[PDB]
Amino acid sequence: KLKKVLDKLRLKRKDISEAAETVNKVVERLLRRMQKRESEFKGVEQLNTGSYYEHVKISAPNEFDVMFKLEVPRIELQEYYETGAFYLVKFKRIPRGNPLSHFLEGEVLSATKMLSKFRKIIKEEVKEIKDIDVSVEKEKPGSPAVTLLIRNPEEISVDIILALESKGSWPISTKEGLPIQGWLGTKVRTNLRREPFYLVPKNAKDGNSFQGETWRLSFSHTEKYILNNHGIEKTCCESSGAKCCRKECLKLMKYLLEQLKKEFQELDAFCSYHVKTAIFHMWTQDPQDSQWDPRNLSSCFDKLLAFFLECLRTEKLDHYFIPKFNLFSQELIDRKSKEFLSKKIEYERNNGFPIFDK
Amino acid sequence: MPDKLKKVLDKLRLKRKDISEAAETVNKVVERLLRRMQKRESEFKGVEQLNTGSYYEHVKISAPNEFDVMFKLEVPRIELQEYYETGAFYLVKFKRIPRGNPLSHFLEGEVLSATKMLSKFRKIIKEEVKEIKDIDVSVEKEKPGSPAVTLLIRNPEEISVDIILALESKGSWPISTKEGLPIQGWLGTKVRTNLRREPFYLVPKNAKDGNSFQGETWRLSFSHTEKYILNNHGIEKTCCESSGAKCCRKECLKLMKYLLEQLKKEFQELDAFCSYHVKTAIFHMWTQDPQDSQWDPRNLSSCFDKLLAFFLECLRTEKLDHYFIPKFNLFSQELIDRKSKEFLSKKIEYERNNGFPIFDK
DNA sequence: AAATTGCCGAAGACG
DNA sequence: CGTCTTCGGCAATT
DNA sequence: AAATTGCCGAAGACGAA
DNA sequence: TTTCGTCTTCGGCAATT
Ligand SMILES: [Zn+2]
Ligand SMILES: [Zn+2]
Repeated sequence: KLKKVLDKLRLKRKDISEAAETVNKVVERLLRRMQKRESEFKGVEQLNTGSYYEHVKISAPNEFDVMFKLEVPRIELQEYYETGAFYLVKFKRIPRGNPLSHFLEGEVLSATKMLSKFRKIIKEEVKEIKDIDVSVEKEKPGSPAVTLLIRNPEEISVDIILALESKGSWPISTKEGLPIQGWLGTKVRTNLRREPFYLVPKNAKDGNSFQGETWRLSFSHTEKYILNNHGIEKTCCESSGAKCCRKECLKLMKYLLEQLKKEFQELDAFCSYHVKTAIFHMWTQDPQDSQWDPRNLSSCFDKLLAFFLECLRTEKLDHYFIPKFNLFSQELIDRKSKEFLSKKIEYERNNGFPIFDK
Repeated sequence: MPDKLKKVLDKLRLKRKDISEAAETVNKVVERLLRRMQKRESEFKGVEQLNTGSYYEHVKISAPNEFDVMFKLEVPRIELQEYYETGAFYLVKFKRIPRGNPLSHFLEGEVLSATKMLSKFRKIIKEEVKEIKDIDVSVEKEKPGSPAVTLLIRNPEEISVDIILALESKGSWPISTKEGLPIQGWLGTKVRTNLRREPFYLVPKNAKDGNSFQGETWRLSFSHTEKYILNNHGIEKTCCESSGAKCCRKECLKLMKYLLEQLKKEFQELDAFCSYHVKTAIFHMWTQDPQDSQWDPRNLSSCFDKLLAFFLECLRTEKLDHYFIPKFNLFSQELIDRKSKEFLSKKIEYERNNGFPIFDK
């Protein structure tokens, strides 16, 4: 039953091959143009992130996320006051010249000014691409990305994400996040927290104070690693180990939310990251690979469903990396909307998931 | 018995006071030697340090009185030539220009002389040790088969420090290792692949039995990989971590090392055997029995017994494959006479059959 | 660049 | 069995 | 130095017993 | 049936030229 849904969601190699060929061509051209053109972004490097690169993209390979990350030495973060997720970026005392000086709006780094120049560079190179049908999508509120729309002829979206990279210890709001000690272990946690951290523009258009200078933490790199290294046993899903159903449960939950969001505008405020965050908590709660045996896919999916519903009921879904940041706060999603989603999930759960049959 | 093995482990356990005092002195001497070699105008200026062996693996028993340290020198653009299909032994040649590389005076042909390099390495170390006035330390006379310059420190307690000369190469490992490191069902394929992307090391064979190419033969060293495995030894990521379960893998290795050490002290016919034979055997046993549950501390006696049984079968069949170089038989007739292996079998059998009287000190 | 700095896991020491 | 402590390893940073 | 090279893990494609 | 084994391609990483 769920097995057939998973077969339907599984990507086809031909599609993957055709999509990746084009995406890689465009992205490499844009990355290299950025690295060579005289600008503040000369030093960008690429990190592929998101569902496709985590092997959990469903149905079609038509969405690609790519970070163009820029190391920014000697920064000092100022927490956007209550929120452990949002920050203003200031600079420690400079030796002989900050090359991001043109982007300073006060003492603070302007995400809006940096993004405008970044966007300008991408657009000017995209105009020169004559061998692929690609355009830059008009800027969207709340997005840290320059989005490309490719017609291959099939529609493919590529989010080029501007990120600042900082190699120091992670912000203190993350100190009690990443609770993987009983699952992936303390060596893994310590190693993950020695990798850099990333800030991307919040880019909200709400007109709130500091809107052009507010940055958001991103842990897409850590999430990617975890998805590829997700078992308590080192051999989980490897060629000399046992397959688990962890990723399959995530695919199913994303599909459920995707189908619901398709026909209910009441669910605009919900997104796949809510589901991803929920399953990370579930992987922490149930760390043993044997709790994710393929033979128990049905019960595993139901357990995840129950957990998500309880998050909705209690209006609490802690960010996995920033515990004090509630993705289900009233301020973020109205109490009315969570109740709506609960009802819908409860329906599908109690009626054999009809929405899975399109 | 369970009681005796527990008491033996208690006795073998190092004391923190002893550790602190030994490390303090060792660290001072090694740092001084490393900096001297890096600061001076010598062929060895780029050396970097890697601590290895039992102490740094947390399996040194009884006293913190033996320290191994590699001074590793990167050698870009070399070509290896396997010496007599041994798989463990190599001649080293240089690819090309600029021919203003160091080590040019170490060539005995197009072939890098281990003996010439080791002599200069030893000469530099000896000169600096002569200037050490705050610690009682001397350089031990060269020993056959050693890749190390050995220091003897009196702290006042005797401490030996092996300073090992190693060449570092960052390319893929020699082909003789291709089917070695059989950890795929235990530590896994990502771990194996990542470990085989670390550099490989060559150290002087430094034999003195007069064979051809004696001064130019190098042998592969996997001490860095072994150290990693010892600190990362569980099928579960949480093995022996603060939020995981303690296993008895290292404790079994301690017991077997102690057994061999005690037998070696009273029987000189066991001269051919060494702790590496024990280490190699247990790496195989960890591959054979990969589950952390197969190394539960409550089953210490049975775990030690299975390792003994496995070692005895290696002895009987005269075959103990190098864990990293499968075709290299540590228990071959050429390396260890048949009579010596039969003698050790009888002794281990006797100890096992009698509940380890030799452990009664 | 050398070498100080910060962190935290491993395992001995201590209620 | 828990919690404290010190040594070691790694790399960001000055 | 920027970018080719080489490896091999993850997982899709597919025939077999 | 479900699922090995085999073959395959795409991507991550870094040593190298
Ligand atoms: Zn798995
Ligand atoms: Zn363990």
